Amino acid sequence: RVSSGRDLNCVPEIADTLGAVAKQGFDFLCMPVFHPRFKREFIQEPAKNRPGPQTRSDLLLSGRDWNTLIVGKLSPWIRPDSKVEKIRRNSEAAMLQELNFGAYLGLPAFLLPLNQEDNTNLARVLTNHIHTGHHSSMFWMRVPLVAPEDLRDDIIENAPTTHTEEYSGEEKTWMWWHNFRTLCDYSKRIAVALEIGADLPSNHVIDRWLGEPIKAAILPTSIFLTNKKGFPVLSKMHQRLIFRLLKLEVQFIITGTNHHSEKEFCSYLQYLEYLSQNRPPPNAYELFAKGYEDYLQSPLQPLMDNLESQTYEVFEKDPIKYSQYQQAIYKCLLDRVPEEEKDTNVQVLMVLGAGRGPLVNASLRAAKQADRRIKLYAVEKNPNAVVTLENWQFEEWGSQVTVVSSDMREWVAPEKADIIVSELLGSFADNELSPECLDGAQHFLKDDGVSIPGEYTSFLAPISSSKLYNEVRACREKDRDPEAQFEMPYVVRLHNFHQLSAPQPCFTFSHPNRDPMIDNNRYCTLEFPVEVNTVLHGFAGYFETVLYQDITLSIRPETHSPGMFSWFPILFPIKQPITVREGQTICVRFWRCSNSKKVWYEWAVTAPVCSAIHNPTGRSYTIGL
Amino acid sequence: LPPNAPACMERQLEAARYRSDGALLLGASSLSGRCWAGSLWLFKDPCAAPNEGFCSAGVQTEAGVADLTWVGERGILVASDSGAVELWELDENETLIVSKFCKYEHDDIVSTVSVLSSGTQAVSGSKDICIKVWDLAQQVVLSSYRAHAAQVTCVAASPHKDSVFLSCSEDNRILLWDTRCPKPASQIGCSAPGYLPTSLAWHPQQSEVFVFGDENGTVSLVDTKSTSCVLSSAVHSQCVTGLVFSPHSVPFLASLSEDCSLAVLDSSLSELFRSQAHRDFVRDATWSPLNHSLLTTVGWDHQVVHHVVP
Ligand SMILES: Nc1nc2cc(O[C@H]3CC[C@@]4(O)[C@@H]3O[C@@H](n3ccc5c(N)ncnc53)[C@@H]4O)ccc2cc1Br
Ligand SMILES: [Cl-]
Ligand SMILES: [Cl-]
Ligand SMILES: [Cl-]
Repeated sequence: RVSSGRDLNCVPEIADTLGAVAKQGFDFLCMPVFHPRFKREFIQEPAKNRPGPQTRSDLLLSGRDWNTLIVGKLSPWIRPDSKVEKIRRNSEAAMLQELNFGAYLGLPAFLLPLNQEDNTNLARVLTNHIHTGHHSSMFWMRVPLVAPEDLRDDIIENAPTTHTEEYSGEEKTWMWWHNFRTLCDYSKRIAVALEIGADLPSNHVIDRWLGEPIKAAILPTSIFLTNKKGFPVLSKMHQRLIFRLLKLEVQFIITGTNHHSEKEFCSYLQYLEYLSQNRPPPNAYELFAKGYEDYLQSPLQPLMDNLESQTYEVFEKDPIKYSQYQQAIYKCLLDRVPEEEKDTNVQVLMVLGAGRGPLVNASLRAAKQADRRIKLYAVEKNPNAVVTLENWQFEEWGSQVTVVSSDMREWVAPEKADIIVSELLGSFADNELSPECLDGAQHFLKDDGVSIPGEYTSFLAPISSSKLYNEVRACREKDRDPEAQFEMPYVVRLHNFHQLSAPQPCFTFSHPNRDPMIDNNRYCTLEFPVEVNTVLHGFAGYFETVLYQDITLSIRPETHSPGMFSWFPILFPIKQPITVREGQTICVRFWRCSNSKKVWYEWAVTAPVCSAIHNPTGRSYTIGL
Repeated sequence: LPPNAPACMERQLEAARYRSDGALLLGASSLSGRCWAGSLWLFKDPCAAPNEGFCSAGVQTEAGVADLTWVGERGILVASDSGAVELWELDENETLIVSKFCKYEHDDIVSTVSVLSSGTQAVSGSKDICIKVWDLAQQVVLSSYRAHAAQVTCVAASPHKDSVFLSCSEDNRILLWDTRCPKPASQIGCSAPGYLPTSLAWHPQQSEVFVFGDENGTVSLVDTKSTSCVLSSAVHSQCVTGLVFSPHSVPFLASLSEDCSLAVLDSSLSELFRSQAHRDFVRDATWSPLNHSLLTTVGWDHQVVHHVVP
């Protein structure tokens, strides 16, 4: 369900106030830690020597209550970027004081405003507090979708509101945040508390917050419409944005007095729970990929490493994938052996990289359904998986299945195959080295033989995500290049991100490969039209495969195979983020390189600006042959 | 101490207002310690203030008091931290201070209140950036204005016009308001946008001139009809909290600051008097309606000072 908090700027008695917000159904409270009006002096006598206490006692709540129920708030008079020096200095000292009291109390989060363009000194003081003692505490930057100056009633006779379209000007508050978090060096402890107004901006402005670390959404009571019964409700547009924010699992903060006075503060909250419960439920893919949202994983290298038992088990937990393989073999047997030969022509089928046997059983189900005869060779290099295969062949399959414990590139086969079947594909199609493996095996395929899969193509799309860029950045390990995290791909359930252009094909492979001079190396130039103002953090990779004819598998979002969850997308990061303006083209270059020993990718952005070539010579990342 | 009156007065003195008869009104806030609330006090003997036991009336409010104003001779209009605009009425005997209305229309602390010339309407400014026009009789908001782009620091009703009021904000605007116009506010000020305006005072005799204090101790003389600034002086070393005119035919201007001093200035903004009596921020100033050379100040040091202005 919804995790929600009450924002208040008036707490006369902390215990009663907390109890009231708890009664109303709120999970936490956003409140001042010093009195909002209590302006303090640190330099000038006599105000400097003001007798204490400077605030309320910590004794007023249990440690558990301070740690879990209270989000502190910076005093509104603290203005570190004021044009009055005396104010700047007192606000610096007041800012540290309040931030330090919050740290002292063990508060889980602390709100600071971004209500003007220049927050340089606010950022310097925050950055300096983060580098004074190592703490886990979060800083929530209260930022509005629409700056108050662009929201003001057009009631000033001699200062009219601009009635002209200002594409970049309407995105100004995103820049307030961008600059603030750039100055603070992408601290993981600095997130957004996005404040939503009565009138929503143009969609492009809402889309600017895509891929940003949004921890909370601030809903003022004043934005709620009144329904016929008098209950607080929202516009279809506001409702649309709430559903985006529910997918991001943000915490909802209710600010403002009750304007639906005939009801209680729990009625604002009740509506959100209603919207939450009434949203579409999670499908097969949405339930599978639950704890994997934006979780970076190393891509598997099944050729170099023998995969564990529980890895083949989740591989096998994909009915759509294997239904498709069955249908592809079924279609091929029928095309290869006509009805009058259905008892004289036994098709020699080879499962190349058979694992625990799901393609061996799929080949058997295909032959029974096609009413055709088959001979099977189950080739597996992983001796541990071969233990499953040999116990399956003895207990069930029988002499029909010949288990081969060999590398497919080294196996001297007794006879040629009619069909070679394999599932050597990774999230980027060829990243697990399916081309090389099948190339060294196709010598034992008949001159008129079929490969299932017969073809595969990778796709790339530019993405924006300050969340994932910061995730990659945090992957620094000792005793290696301090920047190697950015020169390697990740398999990730890409969740908080923005796709900047439609995917475009990258590398394609065909099996069998009839080239007289077979070359698996590649070089591809992609030009991506970008129609938004954004920041490029990397490239999302996907793939499509033709198993047999019209029988396909796909992880490209536009053509995604329904209900299939084997592969999550790949992510190729870039060391430095790149500013991209509306109408600009993102140009990327990708290479597939190899040795006798290893295979790797190198990539570089050459427009709107250049990047360094990533992973040169496979220095940071290689795939073992 | 009278009945209903709190046993102790809150340390942070927010307002000092002399009634036409001479009875001093006091606004108080608890800005530190366990409980963050306020209180309203009446002192028929101004020399007995701030002493709790020697008061005519006293009451406790739910939250602190950011601003106060006498509504007539018995009413008290309160700007609360709660987001409420509160109207309290003095007793028939004037021995109790009873709540008439408590309306939560502002989304943040109510920082400034002003009674309009007729005494039937009032204007409030808030940290929520709005300015609301109140019908004191119907206990309702007639008009809500979001003209500003940052918190409303001050609102001052014109002396003798029920349609006109001034407002200032952290958005660097000083707005002249005429509810008679379809677009009621109009941006006024000096040739250059300097330091943020923090206090306003309409002139009691010239209804087309006002004074404004800024966040850097400057006091400025402004003709609305000439819309260009004539006189200005660096009176204080810190933000000008308040500006209050003496009842005199030729008025004296009392200036307040966070520098913890009081200054009394002539017509040409020249310094006449200066008091460093306070050891904390000076919050209000009221000239006695009785002795015209007697000026009362309240601060956060809990001192009710009575100055003799030469
Ligand atoms: N990304 C994914 N990759 C998958 C790969 C899979 O099958 C592969 C991986 C495990 C596996 O059992 C088998 O092929 C075998 N394999 C490799 C190379 C190789 C050689 N040259 N000769 C023989 N055997 C050889 C190797 O041991 C099966 C499912 C997958 C699911 C996903 Br999601
Ligand atoms: Cl900045
Ligand atoms: Cl990792
Ligand atoms: Cl997207």
